[PDB]
Amino acid sequence: PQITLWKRPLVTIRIGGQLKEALLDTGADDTVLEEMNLPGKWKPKMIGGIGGFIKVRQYDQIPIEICGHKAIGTVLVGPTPVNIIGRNLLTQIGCTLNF
Amino acid sequence: PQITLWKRPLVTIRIGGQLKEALLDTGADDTVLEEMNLPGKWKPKMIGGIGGFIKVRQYDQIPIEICGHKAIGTVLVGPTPVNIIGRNLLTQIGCTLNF
Ligand SMILES: COc1ccc(S(=O)(=O)N(CC(C)C)C[C@@H](O)[C@H](Cc2ccccc2)NC(=O)c2cccc(O)c2)cc1
Repeated sequence: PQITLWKRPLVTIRIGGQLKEALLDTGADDTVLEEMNLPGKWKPKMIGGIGGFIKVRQYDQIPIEICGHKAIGTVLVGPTPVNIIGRNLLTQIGCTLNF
Repeated sequence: PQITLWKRPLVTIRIGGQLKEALLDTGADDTVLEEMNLPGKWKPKMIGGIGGFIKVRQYDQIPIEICGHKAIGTVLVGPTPVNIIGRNLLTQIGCTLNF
């Protein structure tokens, strides 16, 4: 598909038995999801943006379905105001910018 | 161009005869540049990102040539971690996400 940018590029993602709306975000190196109690090992991390840093938990090799496309990789979980699909997963679903 | 996402989508912009590097950022509503001088009137504004809220200076109707494509619109100047081109100008240059 082609997604124009008149509005926020929100799409449906699935992680386990949670469907969420998330931004397809070319400005995000990593994928950042709102607080959720995922199973498995994790490591603490700090990530920064406008307004400063937040603390997140880094979970590796997490399968995520994005608009019906399968992805698997690192997801950061913490008190983000919005679910963010970053480049690590955008590449896996074949996403490009075009103009 | 078609821009893949294995690397940050950084592009050269021309703003006021100055060349800068900026990140094409679909997760940003607004275009936010690091501290710089721009001519004309501006308005104080606040914007929120992943880490909280910041104060910026809002300049309206500013020309920017983004990777060879002309835009004229609102530019926010303030303590963003990197220069970002947001949807307000990505739309002007006909940028879409495709997968
Ligand atoms: C290392 O991985 C990451 C590091 C940083 C980020 S990031 O989120 O700070 N961030 C990194 C960049 C700032 C370099 C990604 C952005 O697209 C961010 C996404 C967004 C949207 C709404 C609310 C919060 C955040 N947008 C914004 O900050 C934003 C949102 C709305 C209006 C506005 O003026 C700016 C993401 C991933």
